[PDB]
Amino acid sequence: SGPSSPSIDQVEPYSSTAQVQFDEPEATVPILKYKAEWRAVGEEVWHSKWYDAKEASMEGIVTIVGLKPETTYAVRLAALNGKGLGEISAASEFKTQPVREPS
Repeated sequence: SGPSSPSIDQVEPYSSTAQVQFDEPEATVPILKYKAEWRAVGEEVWHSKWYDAKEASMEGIVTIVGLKPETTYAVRLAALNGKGLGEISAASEFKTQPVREPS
């Protein structure tokens, strides 16, 4: 039905973006895409975005954009292969930074 769920291992949050690093088992039927979902504290609906697997594979990374500064988000990830979208990962969380002081 799909590949195993990624494991989120490190999130580097900025003010309106977050870099989400994960691990996923090596293809043995390659992973085609990843789908990230995130949701702010106080929200019910998850936002989502798709990411090409080849591009994400160099650093096992997806970048979430359009976030609010000083805001806590839950984030989770799923992988898609030829068989379909796999199980969503356990949620991780991060808090975006305030807008940085101009240099």
